[PDB]
Amino acid sequence: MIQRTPKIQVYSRHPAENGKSNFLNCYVSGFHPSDIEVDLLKNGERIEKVEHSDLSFSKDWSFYLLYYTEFTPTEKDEYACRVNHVTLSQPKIVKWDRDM
Amino acid sequence: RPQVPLRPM
Amino acid sequence: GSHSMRYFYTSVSRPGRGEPRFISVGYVDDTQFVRFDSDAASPREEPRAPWIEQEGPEYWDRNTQIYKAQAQTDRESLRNLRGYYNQSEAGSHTLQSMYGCDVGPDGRLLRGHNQYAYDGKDYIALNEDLRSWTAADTAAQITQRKWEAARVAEQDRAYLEGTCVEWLRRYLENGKDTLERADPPKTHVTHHPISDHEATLRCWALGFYPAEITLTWQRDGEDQTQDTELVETRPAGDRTFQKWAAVVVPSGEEQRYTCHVQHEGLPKPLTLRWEPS
Repeated sequence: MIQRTPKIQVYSRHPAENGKSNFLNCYVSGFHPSDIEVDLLKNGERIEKVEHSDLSFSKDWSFYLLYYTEFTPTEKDEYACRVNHVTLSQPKIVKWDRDM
Repeated sequence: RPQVPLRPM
Repeated sequence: GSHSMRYFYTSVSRPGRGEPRFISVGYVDDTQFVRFDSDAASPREEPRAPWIEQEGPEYWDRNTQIYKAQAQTDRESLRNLRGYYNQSEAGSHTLQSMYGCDVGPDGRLLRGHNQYAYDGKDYIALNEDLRSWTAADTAAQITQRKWEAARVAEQDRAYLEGTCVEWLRRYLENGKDTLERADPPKTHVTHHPISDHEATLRCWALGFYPAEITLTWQRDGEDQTQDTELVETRPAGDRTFQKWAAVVVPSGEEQRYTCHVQHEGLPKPLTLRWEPS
């Protein structure tokens, strides 16, 4: 078919403040086909309570999904999103940068 | 509200 | 003050793993309001915005019956498409559909849509006339011939000009406090040295609805298109959107740069600069 690899952004709902509850988002978009694997990671380990938006797509037919979880950021905890898709030879890990 | 299906492709 | 209603259908075959999955979502503008998923335990149209919850049981039941019939139609379509392309029964394939209407502030139809893609490529589309089709290839020409014989376009036109517009107007009335409210972006500029020679200026827009926005950087009043990194607009999860635009500038030259923000919700467009504190 056409295959298109996902774009990935990892970010918070609100500006991060250490010790304050927030949501961690991983937005995957621009991909085709729709099957995709997305994990959110805290210090490298899979977070269990992760939900996602209902599958939809853009005007160019490419799919997008928001994966998200409640989290309370800290100075030292590291968060990331790990994505697998047929276009990738190995999963892609994108680290959360609170300034991006 | 959605449209009804009509004919397959 | 225009508005759109859209339905987005995705059917995906999965030989050896059951029948193709059918998913529908419905939107008004950038607000999702319904879903259906044939893999749910008890598939049913479900509300996804508060203002749709008031619809009575007849609404939900009829729409559920529509989506179940649509799943069956899309499965026939998928089998036909595989044959039109001489494809193996072993592979997975995707059929996407999009349809709906645009209206102006007066509630009058601006245009309708009803179109399809197979494996991510445009396949057939109802033309703007709501009467004729554009087919991508010799396979879609088969579908076009069949749909012309069955007078499909007439039925799609009737829905687009009637039901679609009428129900979009109802939803706009019932969801007015959100669907007809533009939330302007909250904006700022950050500064981050990358070396002794250069720094990044990043212009942020947060908390806005709808998603459409323009963020640009100018150097001496000239747009810096080639030199601006611009992320896709992204959902916050609270109905609002976020976006940033960044440029790398020579140290000491930051005051030559302005960020310009355009959005529905603003009384006037903003011009921002880095404000060192």
